Amino acid sequence: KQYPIINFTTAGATVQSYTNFIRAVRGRLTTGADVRHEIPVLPNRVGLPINQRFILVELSNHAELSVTLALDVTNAYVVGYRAGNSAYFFHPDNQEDAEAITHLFTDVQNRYTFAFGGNYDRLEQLAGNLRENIELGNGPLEEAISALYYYSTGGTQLPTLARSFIICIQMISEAARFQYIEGEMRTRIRYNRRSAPDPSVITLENSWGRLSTAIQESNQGAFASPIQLQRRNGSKFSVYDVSILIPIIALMVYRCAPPP
Ligand SMILES: Cc1cc(C)c(-c2ccc(C(=O)O)s2)c(C)c1
Repeated sequence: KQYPIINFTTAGATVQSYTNFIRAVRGRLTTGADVRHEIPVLPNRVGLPINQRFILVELSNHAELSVTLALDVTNAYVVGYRAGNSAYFFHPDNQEDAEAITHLFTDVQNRYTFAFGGNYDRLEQLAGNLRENIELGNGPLEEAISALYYYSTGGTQLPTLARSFIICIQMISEAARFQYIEGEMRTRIRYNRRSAPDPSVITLENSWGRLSTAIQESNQGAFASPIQLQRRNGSKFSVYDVSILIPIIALMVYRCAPPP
């Protein structure tokens, strides 16, 4: 089965090539049909044809190594990847997702399913480091592509693999979900400055599902409960309404149908 493929290379990467990549990814994740308070909602998992379930991100680096990440269109999240003759999948949450991933990389010679899921809690434990201690940028991405590629012949240990997934997920999935995080990566690429995400980034990533719920359930734009987020300096602030999120969040996971 063929899914839509978006290419990115770290080789001669610019602010514009990274931006064109992330815009292409958002374009393929959304039908455009569902928009709540100006923010697009990803397709509902329920009833979604398998032929429309995934998109593929092909990543190449200066070493001319390529890996293809599979993203689930329902949550923009990485479900697995291919490196040459091997494909690797996170442990699916449920039997429906276990069945869904049998449709990815169907021609690959070797298929592997990890015992662990792709959630940050587990990936941080395998990496031996939190996201706040893992640098992001074109350099970390170049390194993550090599690490993912060389897992296929065991040239990569599990902690380095896990760190590589944390880099890829943030620079692709989280950048697609948030204009703010795309902006943080664009600043790194423009000025050639690798750095770990600050608390403003980590708390947005943490809150994505909760912000998606809060916006979609909202009393015509206003939240039932205040979501707590962090400033760059790590101080906590409360978000009561959708207006402050429209500049920040690009995509939401489907929670419920639009209100009456
Ligand atoms: C929803 C939302 C709204 C705003 C204003 C932000 C910040 C943008 C710059 C910040 C800083 O300089 O500390 S904080 C975030 C991270 C999320």
